[PDB]
Amino acid sequence: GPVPSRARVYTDVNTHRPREYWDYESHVVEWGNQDDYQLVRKLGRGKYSEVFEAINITNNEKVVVKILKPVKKKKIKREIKILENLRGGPNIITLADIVKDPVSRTPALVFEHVNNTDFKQLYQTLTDYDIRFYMYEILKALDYAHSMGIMHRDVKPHNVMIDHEHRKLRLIDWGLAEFYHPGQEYNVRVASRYFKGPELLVDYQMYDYSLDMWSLGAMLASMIFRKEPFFHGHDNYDQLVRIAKVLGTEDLYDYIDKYNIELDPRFNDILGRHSRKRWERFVHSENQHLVSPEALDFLDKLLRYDHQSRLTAREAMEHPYFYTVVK
Repeated sequence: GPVPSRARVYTDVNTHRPREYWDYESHVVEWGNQDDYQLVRKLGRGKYSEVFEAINITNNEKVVVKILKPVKKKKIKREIKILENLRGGPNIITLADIVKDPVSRTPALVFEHVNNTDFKQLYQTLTDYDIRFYMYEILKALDYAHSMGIMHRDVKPHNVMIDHEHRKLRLIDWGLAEFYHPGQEYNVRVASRYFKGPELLVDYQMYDYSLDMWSLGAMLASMIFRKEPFFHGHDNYDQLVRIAKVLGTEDLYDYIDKYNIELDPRFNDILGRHSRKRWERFVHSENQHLVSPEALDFLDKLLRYDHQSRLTAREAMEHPYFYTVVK
C-alpha cells in the first residue's frame, strides 16, 4: 500500500492537548443573542452557507454573518471549534459570536468585518513590495494555525480578505480546516481545483500542513506572473497535467514512487512526458516588475510535488524574498 507520511513540524502537537481541544464533536456551542444583529445585504452563498453583511445594533459595528447550511453536520462544530481555538492569533479572522438564526434554525457565525477589494481587481494593482508584504501577513496566519495543530485546506484568494487602505489582512473560511493527527487519513476532496496540491490530485490521503504551502505557492505564482490561475485545469485530472507541464513528469513519478502511490490509470493517455521548466519561462514584459531572483527561488521552494520537501510556513518567513519588507 501507500508509504506513510508525517508532518516534519508541529507533528505531535494535538497528542499533548486535552482531548477537548481537538475532539470537536463533544464541544458545547455557546450561544449569543440573535436580536443583536440586523442583516443588511446578502454577499454570497457558498457551498455550505449564505453570507451576509450585517450590523451589530448594540455597538453599531459592521459584522459578517454566515448562516450555516451543511449536510455534513459535523462541519458545524469543527469550524466553530477551530475558530475558537485560533481566535486572537495573527491575521486569523475573529469569530465574534454564534447565534441561532430563527428562519434557518441553524447556527449563524458572526465574524469581524473586513473591508475587502475583489482580488481580481485588487491583484492587478499590487506592487512587488505589496505582494511581499501581504504574503508575509498570510504566512503569519498559516504558521499560527499549523503551530496550533490545524491545517486550513482551502487557501485561495477568495479566502484572504484584504483592507488595502489599512494594509490589514485576514485569513477566513475555516470550514474545510482540520486537526492534524500523525498517521490520519484525510479526505482528498478539499480545496478549490486551481489550488489543490499534488497529494490531493494523486489521491494521497496522509497529508499535512504542507498542503497549505502548495496552495500559497499557487497563489504566489498567479500574482508574480499575472496569470490567473497559474495552473488552469479543466477538471482535477487535467489539473495534474497542467502542473506536470511546469514541474515535469520525472519528478512527478519520483514523488509517487517515493510514496508507493500509483496514478489513476486514466493518466496513461493524458499525462505525456514533460520536462521541468525554468521559471523564467513565465516572465515577460508585463510581469517583469514583480519578478526577482528571490521571488523565483521562494516560489520554487513552495511548488514541490513532495509535500515533505516544501518550505514550512516558518521556513518561508526566513526567505530572502522578505528581507525588503519592513518589520
